[PDB]
Amino acid sequence: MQVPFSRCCFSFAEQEIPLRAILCYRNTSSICSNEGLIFKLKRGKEACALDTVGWVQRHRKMLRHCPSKRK
Amino acid sequence: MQVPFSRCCFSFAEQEIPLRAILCYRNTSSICSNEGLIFKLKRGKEACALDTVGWVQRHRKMLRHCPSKRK
Repeated sequence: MQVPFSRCCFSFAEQEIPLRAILCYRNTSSICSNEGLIFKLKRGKEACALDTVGWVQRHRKMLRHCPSKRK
Repeated sequence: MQVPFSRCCFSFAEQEIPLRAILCYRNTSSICSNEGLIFKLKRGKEACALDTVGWVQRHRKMLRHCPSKRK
């Protein structure tokens, strides 16, 4: 019965986000990939970041993938 | 510091979803609107549905907007 929505990043973070501010990262859905990465921030906040930009790549290596559930 | 990801529906529910199966709805992000509606189902499941289709409109009227948080 599920037709999940896609997670897309059409606008990206200009300023560097401190690594300590991020919990984990999610990839954008493949249909709208656009080289974006989602960083999950504290208290449920979020930031799209473009994965071709230097700092985003280095931050990605120092984080784990955001967990999901099935309940 | 936030650059939220967009919620987009590029694929939609063909078959009618029972109203009792849905918790609430959310709108797709305006940048990728495409006349889609998101229905939140049980155990965190989800369904994109096209708002020009009859049943989706009638289901929408009998539901409330999905709540969000800020913590």
